[PDB]
Amino acid sequence: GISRDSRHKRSATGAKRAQFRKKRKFELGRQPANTKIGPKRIHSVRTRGGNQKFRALRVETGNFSWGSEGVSRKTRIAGVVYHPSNNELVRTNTLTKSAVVQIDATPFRQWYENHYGATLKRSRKVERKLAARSGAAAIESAVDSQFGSGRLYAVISSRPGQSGRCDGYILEGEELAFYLRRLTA
Amino acid sequence: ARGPKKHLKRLAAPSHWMLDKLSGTYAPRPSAGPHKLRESLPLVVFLRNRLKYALNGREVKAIMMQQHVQVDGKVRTDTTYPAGFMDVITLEATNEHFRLVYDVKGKFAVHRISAEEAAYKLGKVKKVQLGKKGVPYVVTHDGRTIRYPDPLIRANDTVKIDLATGKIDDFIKFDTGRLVMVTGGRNLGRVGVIVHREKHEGGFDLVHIKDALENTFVTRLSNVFVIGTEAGKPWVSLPKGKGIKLSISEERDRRRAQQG
Amino acid sequence: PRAPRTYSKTYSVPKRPYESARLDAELKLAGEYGLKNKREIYRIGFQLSKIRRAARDLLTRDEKDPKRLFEGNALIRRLVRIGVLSEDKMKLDYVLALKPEDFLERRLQTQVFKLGLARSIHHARVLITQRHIAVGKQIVNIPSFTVRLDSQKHIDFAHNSPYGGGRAGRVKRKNQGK
RNA sequence: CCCGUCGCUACUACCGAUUGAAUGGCUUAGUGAGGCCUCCGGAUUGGCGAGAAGCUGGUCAAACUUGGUCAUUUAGAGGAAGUAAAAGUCGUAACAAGGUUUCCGUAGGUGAACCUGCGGAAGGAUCAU
RNA sequence: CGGCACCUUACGAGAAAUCAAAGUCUUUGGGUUCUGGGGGGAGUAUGGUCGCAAGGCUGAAACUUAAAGGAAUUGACGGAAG
RNA sequence: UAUCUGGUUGAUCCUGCCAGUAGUCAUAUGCUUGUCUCAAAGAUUAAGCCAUGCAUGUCUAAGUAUAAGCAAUUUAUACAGUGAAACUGCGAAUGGCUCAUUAAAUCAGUUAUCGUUUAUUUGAUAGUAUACUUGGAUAACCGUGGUAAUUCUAGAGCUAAUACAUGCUUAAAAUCCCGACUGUUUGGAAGGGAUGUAUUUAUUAGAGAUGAUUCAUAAUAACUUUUCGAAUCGCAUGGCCUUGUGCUGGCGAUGGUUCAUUCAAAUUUCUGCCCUAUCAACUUUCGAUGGUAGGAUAGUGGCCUACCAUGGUUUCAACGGGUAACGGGGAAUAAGGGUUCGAUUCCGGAGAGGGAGCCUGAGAAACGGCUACCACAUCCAAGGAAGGCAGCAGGCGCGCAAAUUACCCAAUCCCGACACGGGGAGGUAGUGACAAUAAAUAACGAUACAGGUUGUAAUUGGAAUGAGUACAAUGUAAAUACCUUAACGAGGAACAAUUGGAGGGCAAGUCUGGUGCCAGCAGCCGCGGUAAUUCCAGCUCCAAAAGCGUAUAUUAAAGUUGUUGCAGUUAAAAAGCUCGUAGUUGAACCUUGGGCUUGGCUGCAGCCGAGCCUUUUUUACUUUGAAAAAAUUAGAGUGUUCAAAGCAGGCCUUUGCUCGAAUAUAUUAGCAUGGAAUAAUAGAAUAGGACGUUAU
RNA sequence: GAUAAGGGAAGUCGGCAAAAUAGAUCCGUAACUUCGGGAUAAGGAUUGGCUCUAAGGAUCGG
Ligand SMILES: CC[C@H]1CN2CCc3cc(OC)c(OC)cc3[C@@H]2C[C@@H]1C[C@H]1NCCc2cc(O)c(OC)cc21
Ligand SMILES: [Mg+2]
Ligand SMILES: [Mg+2]
Ligand SMILES: [Mg+2]
Ligand SMILES: [Mg+2]
Ligand SMILES: [Mg+2]
Ligand SMILES: [Mg+2]
Ligand SMILES: [Mg+2]
Ligand SMILES: [Mg+2]
Ligand SMILES: [Mg+2]
Ligand SMILES: [Mg+2]
Ligand SMILES: [Mg+2]
Ligand SMILES: [Mg+2]
Ligand SMILES: [Mg+2]
Ligand SMILES: [Mg+2]
Ligand SMILES: [Mg+2]
Ligand SMILES: [Mg+2]
Ligand SMILES: [Mg+2]
Ligand SMILES: [Mg+2]
Ligand SMILES: [Mg+2]
Ligand SMILES: [Mg+2]
Ligand SMILES: [Mg+2]
Ligand SMILES: [Mg+2]
Ligand SMILES: [Mg+2]
Ligand SMILES: [Mg+2]
Ligand SMILES: [Mg+2]
Ligand SMILES: [Mg+2]
Ligand SMILES: [Mg+2]
Ligand SMILES: [Mg+2]
Ligand SMILES: [Mg+2]
Ligand SMILES: [Mg+2]
Ligand SMILES: [Mg+2]
Ligand SMILES: [Mg+2]
Ligand SMILES: [Mg+2]
Ligand SMILES: [Mg+2]
Ligand SMILES: [Mg+2]
Ligand SMILES: [Mg+2]
Ligand SMILES: [Mg+2]
Ligand SMILES: [Mg+2]
Ligand SMILES: [Mg+2]
Ligand SMILES: [Mg+2]
Ligand SMILES: [Mg+2]
Ligand SMILES: [Mg+2]
Ligand SMILES: [Mg+2]
Ligand SMILES: [Mg+2]
Ligand SMILES: [Mg+2]
Ligand SMILES: [Mg+2]
Ligand SMILES: [Mg+2]
Ligand SMILES: [Mg+2]
Ligand SMILES: [Mg+2]
Ligand SMILES: [Mg+2]
Ligand SMILES: [Mg+2]
Ligand SMILES: [Mg+2]
Ligand SMILES: [Mg+2]
Ligand SMILES: [Mg+2]
Ligand SMILES: [Mg+2]
Ligand SMILES: [Mg+2]
Ligand SMILES: [Mg+2]
Ligand SMILES: [Mg+2]
Ligand SMILES: [Mg+2]
Ligand SMILES: [Mg+2]
Ligand SMILES: [Mg+2]
Ligand SMILES: [Mg+2]
Repeated sequence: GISRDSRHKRSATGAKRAQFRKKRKFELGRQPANTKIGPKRIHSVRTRGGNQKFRALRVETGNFSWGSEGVSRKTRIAGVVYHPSNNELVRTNTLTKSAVVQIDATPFRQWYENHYGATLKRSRKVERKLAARSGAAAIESAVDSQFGSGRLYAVISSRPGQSGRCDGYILEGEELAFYLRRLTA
Repeated sequence: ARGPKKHLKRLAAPSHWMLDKLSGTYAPRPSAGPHKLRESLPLVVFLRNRLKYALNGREVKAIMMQQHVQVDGKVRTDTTYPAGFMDVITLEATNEHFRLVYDVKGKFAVHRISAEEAAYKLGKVKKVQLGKKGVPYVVTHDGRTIRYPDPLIRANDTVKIDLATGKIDDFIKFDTGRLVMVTGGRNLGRVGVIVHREKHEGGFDLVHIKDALENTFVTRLSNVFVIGTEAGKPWVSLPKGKGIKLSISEERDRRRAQQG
Repeated sequence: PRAPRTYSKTYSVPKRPYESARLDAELKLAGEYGLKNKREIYRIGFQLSKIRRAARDLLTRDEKDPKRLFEGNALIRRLVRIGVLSEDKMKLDYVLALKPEDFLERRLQTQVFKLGLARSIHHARVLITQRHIAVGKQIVNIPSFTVRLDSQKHIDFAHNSPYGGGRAGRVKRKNQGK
């Protein structure tokens, strides 16, 4: 089937190589998962050595991290907004690594308000603890603005066709400014 | 081609087994085990070709299936078990203890040892690193894993294994002046002291060794095995010859005087 | 399969088949030593040619060379042991001076005839082939058996031979039994 | 001594209408088995799950038809050679100043060797006035 | 000093004719380009390329053959000289 | 043995080939063949086609036994011995065969994985926030069958697990987050969650290892169609009393997560392949070279996708074509240098009629596995079904060209649950003039003569022996043969040696008969036309000899391929003449001499090494070393009865002692290293030059 | 002026008449040659509708 051997290519000098041997099983490839967004559907793949891979054919949620705050939460994935490799993956909402997605902002807003008390009935000790956490509660404008829409920009870090996970981190800093420029154009 | 080989042609066997050409098509293929295939001695070879206790492979299996043969204080019933350097073989029925140490001719000597010395062994530290839960461990040359070693132990050191509990009695740091046996190359089996270690980053470090007869040779650090803290103080009994290499003319003179 | 077993030729034929000088020398040497054919002379010439080749190779090396000393002494020792080289000519220069008659002197057939056990060299060959001669306490029926110096004194009739104290042979037993 | 047409016999290779023929590899295009992945499907079968046939779209892709190309063999009316055989016919071109010195390049002519023009060479029949 | 040559000798070379290079080469090595490998078939056939053409350049094989050839010697012959 | 000889002419010296000559682990063939050891063998042509039989199976006390199997009553009424059938596990990916493909491919040497997977072996490693032990299937089995036909299987009724699917049992703390209440200068807190290990992210140690890492490892926040932290099996049965089926526990089977190790695998660095230019440009549509992101993979990588650049190789021979090309270790021949061969006993690769795709599994793109197509091909009741000898033996075909449808697991080893089973792997014999070793076919007297005290030529004797045949013993798994050995076994010792030759090369007739340019011979030169040294024969002789000849290939001879080492005025061959790029090749020159002390080795000298004093950048080359499979080669030792071989063996005779199984060679490339001649290379010229070690 | 099963020039002096081909884009293109051609040689693939995406400009403002 799909083969990863380099024998079928022509050499750096351009010479066509003769057929050396039949396709070997230790050089096979398989077909892309092409992970979509929908109710979770994962198929296992038996790989070399008896190990296991997971094709995420459909996923809804994922584990996304707020790097600055050091917090990770499971949240829904809304859709794919940008993909540096192929724009047809944005059009068809195909989740791969390094795909820019919109994630539900509610778990992070809930953590933020419960942790600091601001927005984007308590005891005296709780109010003092919040006052201690104050000053560090001011986040980037480009991140704060998104909470009004309830959806944060994130980039997929896992490989869904390899692990079955569609996980990522929340865009921040000049990387967020970079993809904002890409999106607005 | 499609999987592991299970046969060993007689001509392709290691030469230090000293197998004859015409006894058959095949040679004993050593099993997977503590020692590498090329640097091991299967118990069938030891019991039939060396000791001549067994007359054939059927007899070596009859011997071992009666629970007589022990390697490193444990009963082995695998006739092709890969015994190797510094391993102790015990046959308490004959009340014999052997240690597999190279002689100066490049072969595994039939080296009988006392019962007190058969209670331990030496192992060259291949690597020291941290296991799970941050527990340090040492890997010796025979694949042993000893946890919680002395924090002073590093690679190329020699540890003394209790061989009944598997623990470390004490160790020898690799340094100049240490007694050494060579375990590879054309200087295999020679014994001397380290004179100077010449380092080559990205390559192979070389060790200069001086014999007791003040002969100097160079060998790879990977072929260097520390066996004593200084000259004339080995931690194991050396085989006959003390790892001193004689020229062929000297050997001929010695044989002439020995035989008259 | 099993490892191959080594074998080699022990002679070499002359390059020029017809040469009166060589033919006459060969026939004279075969007649002197009671040889069956010319191949028994070719064999001696072949092994002397390779003894000479080895000595020449060592002689090109410097004196006191470890290889020249070791292999030269071994080759000299072997030739002295079989009696081809004299005890006062152990120099590896007299090895080159050796001749095929030196080797033919040391054959069992020649020594049997020269010890008086046979009337002629041709009687020696048939005595050997007919299992009458023993070296030490071992019967040798190979005429080309090269006699060693320590074996020179132990050449005699087999103890169970008609000529050496055994019973009478087939012919005598058939004659005296009728 | 010797050259070449011409005549007889035999062999080898060549050209040649026949859009000649046969065999093998590669390949465009078309058609395309089967497995694998995927998509639904839902015989029946356990307490929502398992799940067969089949279906959607892909993927690897054997194989066939046509065309192209490469490669190896082979027929052929006739044409034009070479060699061997014998020294058959015609002449006498070369070897002597071979009876017109011979040879080279080139170009005409001619049954054949060859002859002639132009320019060379001496390997000349002159190392010389 | 450079040329075009010539005469003598043969240290030397060569199969010899002869050669001051055709020497300093089995006592074999200053640098470098090209070409040949018995005689024919044959500078032919085929493919390519250049040319208006004539042709040039590159360039086989089958088959056939015991010599072909070089220099010199003696003789014989000459429509060569004395 | 570093060698030559015949043929051009009337004669000569050359060039030059033809011919002769020897070997072949080199094939075929002709003639011949007594013994011992050893032993190749359907590669070449057709990786062409195959009848038949066999070549892979496997059970221990320790996974599962209600055989309606056998056996005995025994410590046993849950079973208990042995043990078919089945389920489960493992193996079947090894081996064996062949050389079709394949020309930077394979392969060799040398590297790498800080770029991955790894059953198994061997070491370590898991107290993690209904339990006196959970379910329901299924086989074998019983009995109803369908088909002409297969190692096809269908309904129905049972029943098990180390099969399948689930599931609890536990230390002590401690830490983190949320936090009602509370203290009230920021502390205390009830109550909730989270802790092992795997997965996947993000963020922090990593200032123990490495030459080097984002390494090992740890931490924080979470995540997961939630990995596994034993619902298993055999033997012993012990200890404590709180004598309750109380609590505890000994040696093992099997299994399990992760790390290590081992057996491996997959990619991978550098250098190195034969002929061809009548192959000079190739690659890049539709991946060619690189960049970014992803997918896929066990993992790196244009491996694949999207986008973007326009790159990459080449006269230092790319690309194409040919190969009667698998590579190497090696083989033949060899003064040296070379030339030729390597299908084939070992290693690597590849394939199983041609392609392609997969399942299972740690491992296969497997073919004594499957699926499909193509080509062949088998049975058929015509509906269908089953195939793959380049495994062993055997057959056909092809051809110049190659053996038994034999015996066995006894050895060597391998596989399995395994002390027990299996193995055409392997061993044994059969055929076998492929090659190789040793080695018979006669020896000795007396007469008679010839002869110079003895060499024979004849007719006269008595000895000797194995070829063969055989008791027997040995050999062997059983045999055969060998080795030993009773009895038999030689005068024409018919127990009878052949193959080629006798002009030259080239050793050995100018004998006799036959033929008469015929028949024939003759590698070449030549012989044969009536005394043929050459044909056909007899005699005799010569050469090698159990072997000898012939054909073809190849090597030497061939200094007729020439680097060593040819030739080019006229024998073949200097381009018609200059220019000119690559290539090859290029003047001289830079620390020499002197002095002192000292080590070693050869017989006062000589030869090497030193150490001081005298103003004191890149290669190439060469030395040494490390690492470099065995077999083969050379070579040490060693009475296989000698030898080819083999790696044995030797000791006063051993309830054991004991030398061994050396050593060299490899050679380009890489690695490390000493030397600085020879040959390159760079530097300070618009000075942007060098030193200031502590200059400002 | 159309159509026609199966065959496909057997019809006829003769393929007369008719049929077949046909635009565009991309691929591919032989002999021969006066080197200009032959050439649209031959021979293949695609083409609708809809919803999108990308590229290709002008004038002002430093
Ligand atoms: C009413 C007009 C038609 C009627 N239809 C009926 C069907 C039919 C079918 C046919 O075959 C199926 C056919 O064959 C030709 C013709 C017809 C007639 C032809 C006629 C026009 C024609 N009349 C004769 C010539 C001519 C010239 C022109 O300039 C011109 O332009 C207006 C037209 C004409
Ligand atoms: Mg294999
Ligand atoms: Mg390293
Ligand atoms: Mg071709
Ligand atoms: Mg004339
Ligand atoms: Mg004339
Ligand atoms: Mg005239
Ligand atoms: Mg004339
Ligand atoms: Mg005229
Ligand atoms: Mg005129
Ligand atoms: Mg002159
Ligand atoms: Mg001159
Ligand atoms: Mg020629
Ligand atoms: Mg002539
Ligand atoms: Mg074959
Ligand atoms: Mg074979
Ligand atoms: Mg072949
Ligand atoms: Mg076949
Ligand atoms: Mg073949
Ligand atoms: Mg082929
Ligand atoms: Mg196994
Ligand atoms: Mg990548
Ligand atoms: Mg890339
Ligand atoms: Mg090439
Ligand atoms: Mg081939
Ligand atoms: Mg060979
Ligand atoms: Mg080869
Ligand atoms: Mg070859
Ligand atoms: Mg080979
Ligand atoms: Mg071989
Ligand atoms: Mg092989
Ligand atoms: Mg395969
Ligand atoms: Mg096969
Ligand atoms: Mg097939
Ligand atoms: Mg197989
Ligand atoms: Mg297959
Ligand atoms: Mg088969
Ligand atoms: Mg077969
Ligand atoms: Mg075959
Ligand atoms: Mg006979
Ligand atoms: Mg004859
Ligand atoms: Mg003669
Ligand atoms: Mg006569
Ligand atoms: Mg006559
Ligand atoms: Mg005769
Ligand atoms: Mg003949
Ligand atoms: Mg030759
Ligand atoms: Mg020549
Ligand atoms: Mg001429
Ligand atoms: Mg000429
Ligand atoms: Mg000229
Ligand atoms: Mg010039
Ligand atoms: Mg130069
Ligand atoms: Mg110079
Ligand atoms: Mg019709
Ligand atoms: Mg129709
Ligand atoms: Mg038609
Ligand atoms: Mg018609
Ligand atoms: Mg007609
Ligand atoms: Mg008609
Ligand atoms: Mg007509
Ligand atoms: Mg018309
Ligand atoms: Mg067209």
